[PDB]
Amino acid sequence: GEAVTDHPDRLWAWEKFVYLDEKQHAWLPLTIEIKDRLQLRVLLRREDVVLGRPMTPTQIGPSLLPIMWQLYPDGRYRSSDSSFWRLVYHIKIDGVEDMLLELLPDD
Amino acid sequence: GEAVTDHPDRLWAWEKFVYLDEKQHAWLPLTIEIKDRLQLRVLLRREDVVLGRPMTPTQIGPSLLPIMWQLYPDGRYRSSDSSFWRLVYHIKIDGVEDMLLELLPD
Amino acid sequence: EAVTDHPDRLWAWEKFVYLDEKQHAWLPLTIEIKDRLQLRVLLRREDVVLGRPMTPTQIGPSLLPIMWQLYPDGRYRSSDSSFWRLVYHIKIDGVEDMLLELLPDD
Amino acid sequence: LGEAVTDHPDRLWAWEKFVYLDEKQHAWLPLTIEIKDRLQLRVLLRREDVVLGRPMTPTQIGPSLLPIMWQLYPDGRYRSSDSSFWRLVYHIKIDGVEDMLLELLPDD
Amino acid sequence: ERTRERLVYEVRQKCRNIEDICISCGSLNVTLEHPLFVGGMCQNCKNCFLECAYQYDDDGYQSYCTICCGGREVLMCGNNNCCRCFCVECVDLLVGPGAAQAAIKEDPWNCYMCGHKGTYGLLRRREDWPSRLQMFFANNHDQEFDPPKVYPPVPAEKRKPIRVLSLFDGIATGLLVLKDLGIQVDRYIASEVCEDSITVGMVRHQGKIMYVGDVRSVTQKHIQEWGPFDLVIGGSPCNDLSIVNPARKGLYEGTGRLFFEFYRLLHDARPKEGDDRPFFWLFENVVAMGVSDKRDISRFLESNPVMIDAKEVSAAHRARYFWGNLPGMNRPLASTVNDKLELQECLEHGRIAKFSKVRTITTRSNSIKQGKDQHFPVFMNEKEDILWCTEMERVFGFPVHYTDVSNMSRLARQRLLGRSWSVPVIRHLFAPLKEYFACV
Amino acid sequence: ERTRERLVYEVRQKCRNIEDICISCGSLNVTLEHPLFVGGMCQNCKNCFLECAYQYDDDGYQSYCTICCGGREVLMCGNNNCCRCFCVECVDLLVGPGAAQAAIKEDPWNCYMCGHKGTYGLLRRREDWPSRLQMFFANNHDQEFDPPKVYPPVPAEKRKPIRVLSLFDGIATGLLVLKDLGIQVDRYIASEVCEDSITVGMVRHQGKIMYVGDVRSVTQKHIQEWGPFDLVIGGSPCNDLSIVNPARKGLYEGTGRLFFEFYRLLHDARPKEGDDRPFFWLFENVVAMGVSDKRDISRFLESNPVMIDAKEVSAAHRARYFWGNLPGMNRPLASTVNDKLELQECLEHGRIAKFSKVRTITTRSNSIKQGKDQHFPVFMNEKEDILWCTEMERVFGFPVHYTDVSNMSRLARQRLLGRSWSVPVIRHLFAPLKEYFACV
Ligand SMILES: [Zn+2]
Ligand SMILES: [Zn+2]
Ligand SMILES: [Zn+2]
Ligand SMILES: [Zn+2]
Ligand SMILES: [Zn+2]
Ligand SMILES: [Zn+2]
Repeated sequence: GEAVTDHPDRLWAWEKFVYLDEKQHAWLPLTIEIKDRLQLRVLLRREDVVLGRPMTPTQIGPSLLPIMWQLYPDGRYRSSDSSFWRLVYHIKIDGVEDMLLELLPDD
Repeated sequence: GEAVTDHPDRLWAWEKFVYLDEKQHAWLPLTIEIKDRLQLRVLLRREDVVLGRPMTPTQIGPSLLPIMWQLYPDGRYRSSDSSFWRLVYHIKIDGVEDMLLELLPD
Repeated sequence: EAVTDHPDRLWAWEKFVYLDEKQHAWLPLTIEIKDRLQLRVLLRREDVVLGRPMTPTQIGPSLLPIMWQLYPDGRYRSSDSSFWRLVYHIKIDGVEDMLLELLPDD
Repeated sequence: LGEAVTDHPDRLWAWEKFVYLDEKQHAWLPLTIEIKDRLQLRVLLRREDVVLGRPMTPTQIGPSLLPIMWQLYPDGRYRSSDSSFWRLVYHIKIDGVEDMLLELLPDD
Repeated sequence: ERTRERLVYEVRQKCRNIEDICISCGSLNVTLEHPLFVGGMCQNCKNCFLECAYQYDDDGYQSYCTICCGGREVLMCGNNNCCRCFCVECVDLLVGPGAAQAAIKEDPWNCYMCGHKGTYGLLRRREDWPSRLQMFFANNHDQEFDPPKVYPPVPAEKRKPIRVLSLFDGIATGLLVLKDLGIQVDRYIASEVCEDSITVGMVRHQGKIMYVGDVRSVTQKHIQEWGPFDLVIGGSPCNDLSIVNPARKGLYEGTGRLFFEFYRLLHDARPKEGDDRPFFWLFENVVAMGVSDKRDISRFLESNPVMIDAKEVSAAHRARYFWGNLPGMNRPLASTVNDKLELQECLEHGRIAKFSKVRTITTRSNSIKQGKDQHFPVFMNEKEDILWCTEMERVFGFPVHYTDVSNMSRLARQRLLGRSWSVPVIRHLFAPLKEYFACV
Repeated sequence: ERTRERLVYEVRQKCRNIEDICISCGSLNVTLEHPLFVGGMCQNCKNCFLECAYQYDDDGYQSYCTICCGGREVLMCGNNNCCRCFCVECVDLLVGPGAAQAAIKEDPWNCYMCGHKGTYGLLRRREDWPSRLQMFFANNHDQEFDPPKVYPPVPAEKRKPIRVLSLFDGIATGLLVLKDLGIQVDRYIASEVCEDSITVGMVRHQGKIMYVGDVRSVTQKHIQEWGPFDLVIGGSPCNDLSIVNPARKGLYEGTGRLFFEFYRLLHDARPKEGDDRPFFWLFENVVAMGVSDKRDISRFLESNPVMIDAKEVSAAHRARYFWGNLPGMNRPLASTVNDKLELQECLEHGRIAKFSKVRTITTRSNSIKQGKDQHFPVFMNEKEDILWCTEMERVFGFPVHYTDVSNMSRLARQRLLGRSWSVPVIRHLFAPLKEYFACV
């Protein structure tokens, strides 16, 4: 398992469950796991797939995911809904890159 | 394993990520699997937790899951958004009861 | 015993009751029909208590004439101008019987 | 003596003066009338098959002691068109001739 | 038996005219002309035609042949509202040999009264046959009867209310019509033993009708006690069970004992000689009756009947005889804009009719069903249906919702409406009375 | 049980006040005052009293004891129109030893709510108990929600017809009331599966109601194709087959899956954010329901109910809950000269009543047999008789002969009238709408 320092600076939602990095490379969130009301983590995966027609915020609709992600110091990310997230890790195995982000409690 | 022969009739949203059936038992969504835009799966498990306060739908806020499920005939659960869901399996594991629902295309 | 005492004028004091000029009552007992036309009536002399007088309206319709009067040749003229023929007038056991018959019109 | 008759007529409607036709259009005639008292009167009816003439209206029949229309009320009594009541005394058949008798009833 | 065939053969040989034989039964004694076809009619068949010209089965189709008023085996017309009948013998003898087979084969068949063509072999139809048939019911046995009295009209000032006596009342149609016309009523005494009708009248007319029960118990003392009357009206539906059976009568029985009571009570109620106050009466019976009964009734009442048919001012076939002396009741029957002369104007919303006039109805709902196949007379969503009570009420001229009381089953309403009189006919007869009695 | 006796004995000995114990069950945790008698009341008894204070059995008499809302054996009040209950234990403890037996002896007996006296041992009656009982039904559980938005009056010039959507329609009372008020209607889409009511509406309203069948088949696409709506009204009767059997109703079941469909369709039809057109809704249910269901319904709709009883403006006992946001539906319920507030004004001619209000009529046939011994509520010719349909129609405020359509058996008419809403209540609720939509 390779420990990877590749770190997406900004992720934009081109379609529901589809996010584009500043390099236009697609990231697909696969699963959401809930241990506590303030503990919600989502797994993101890098992929090279055909992008569809763009979807407006209205078309995206309500979703537990935020619409915007932006890099924050100390290995953190600032979401559209003002929440902060932590980078649990980012590894590459068998040519597959997996990144896991977790929600931080508010204060 | 141990299959369960009966299913809850309802799932009302008490709090964010808490659901009470017709007999006031709390089921929680532990994990959600996302295959594609039109395919969603939710894993519900039965836990006996100390309920807090009830919330209005406005205070629950936006969420992927619906606010209310109902057991339509033929073993299909219709949500308040008018979609349809399918029951995959219903089992018991040393007292732990689990349920799975899988969305269907429109 | 034939009797030649033919009454002169008979007036109807009451229905089925006739009074001769001598105030003696005569009671018509039976009326007999021959074939379909001819009419015969039997009169009998008796001494009975006379009731309250009856007017022609009270008497009502009746096959009998209301007045009888003697006519020559042993005949009687009725109220409606018809003629009646005497058949006989006899006395038996102190009771006097008279029989009158209707003559055909011409 | 005379043989009793059980099939009573149902009606006696005046056809001519002194002729009465029952429900089967058979002719009966009143042959004799008996007068017991002012309120007791009896009529004897006999059936003779005769050739009938032209029928008469009540205004042409004229006044008469007998009624214009008898009828067999239930329980075997004959009511007349003047609302009085009559009673059947006997109904017999002698040597092929049938006779009927009707007796008036007091006013109550 | 060969006489009729011989006569037909001779006429077809052009030896005799068809106007000099009795086509119905084949006799050389001709006295009348057939009202429908061209030919002669004998005395014997005149009475039978009078009797059987208006008799219909339970299914609405005719009972007896048209020509000979008899028959053993029959055809039948197909056009609705023309449910006449023809028997095999007449068709073969008169129209031609074998024509009955062709008539049977064709589907639907139009009888000789429908077809635009006026001739079929010997059978030839007349041009004014409706008027001829109407006038044929003016052959009463006796005619010496003089015209009735004409009481001079009373000035409006002296007019006073009316006092009525009704026998076999029904559901009180007379009082309804009298209220409609606008004539004050002081009394209305009714005799009746039907519970449903009594309740309907009691509820509807606010207890204005006095009931005296059975008719076989009324005495002359009661008539004298209940005050002078000014109108005596009687007739069907003869609710009191004075006539034993609806069907066991045949054609003869029941009428005598129905008429006896009316004659008795009328005799009791009539003014005595020397009194000149107005007095009117009325009596009603069906057309299908024996000749002797009609002759006797006319003799004793001393008048001849006037036949009136309700199909001229309503949507039903109903013909009756009316004895009476009301002023000028022989005048022609005319309609007004307020009538409903078609069955399409009596149905509810969303229903389609199949005829122009409703054929017949009886006690049971099966009568309303039509045809030997028992099809219903109304269309609804392309599915046949029977008439509702609210439609029969319009058909007979009553106000709508007139008979909704006392939780009667919806089968008793049909009988109540079927047995009753027709309002537009009775209004025709009562109209002249306004000249003699006060008005609201 | 012994605990309640002990505290009762102590209060008798003047050691405790009767306002410091829960008289119903004896617990010392007092939180409220009893609405009727003088004393305290605890939380559990409060919930049970909310549940069971309006439940009546088949004969029309109360189901559970007045005090403890439970009980095993109960007496019965005698005065008609006061069919209440008292169980032996309560009467024996709170009134005095042996009192229930004495009441059993007497015949007839007036319970403690009729009696002119206000005290019987410890059981004392409050003088303002009617108002207190009315107010006791405003202890809404849990939250108090925000006021609803008031939509500004539209000027008379811009008003436009109304578009309606009805669920579980019945016999179309809403359209009847809207016609009565004088408001123009552009659409009225109805969902229904009962044939009789469908026929009644189709005949009565001249095919203005569009039927779309059952409710479990309607999709979101239909709710868009059928155009924008401006009034969504739902509730009982449960004509569809989503309940079918009351055997599985109990007190909590059966009534939980109609709100599902109503909420789903309402969510679909609601205007989206940014469209500020007027929008209204209304939902209805019985008083006797579970507390949890009421809490959940109020949460999801985000409002509290307003209890309205029709006995104030009609002649029947019918109490319901009404959720909605119509303008000013909490204002006091007043009457008008057009109402008929007593049962003597609803009978036909010649009949005499026995009560002042109809005790309880429901779909069950025996519900008309009111009172003990299953009385028939009408006297006629000194005999007992049941109400006719033409009298129930007046009782419920409908026009006379409204449900006379399509040869229905009178039992079907009775059921139809029993299931329906009350016209004057709905008119009260809808009255304010005239300020927002055009008028005829
Ligand atoms: Zn002949
Ligand atoms: Zn023939
Ligand atoms: Zn024809
Ligand atoms: Zn308690
Ligand atoms: Zn109790
Ligand atoms: Zn009481």
